[PDB]
Amino acid sequence: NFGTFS
Amino acid sequence: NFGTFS
Amino acid sequence: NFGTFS
Amino acid sequence: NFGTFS
Amino acid sequence: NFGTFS
Amino acid sequence: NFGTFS
Amino acid sequence: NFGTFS
Amino acid sequence: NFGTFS
Amino acid sequence: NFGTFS
Amino acid sequence: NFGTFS
Repeated sequence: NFGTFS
Repeated sequence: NFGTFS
Repeated sequence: NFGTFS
Repeated sequence: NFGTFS
Repeated sequence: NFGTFS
Repeated sequence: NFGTFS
Repeated sequence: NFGTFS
Repeated sequence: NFGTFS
Repeated sequence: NFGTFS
Repeated sequence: NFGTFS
């Protein structure tokens, strides 16, 4: 993942 | 994923 | 991962 | 990982 | 890891 | 911009 | 900008 | 900028 | 800037 | 800057 939010 | 929100 | 938030 | 937050 | 936070 | 290509 | 390409 | 390419 | 390429 | 390339 790159630049993800969880 | 790139630039995702969960 | 690069630049991710969890 | 590079530049990640957890 | 490089430049990571946990 | 977020997630754009130019 | 976040996650952009130019 | 965060996670950008130029 | 954080995690950028130029 | 943090974790940047130029």
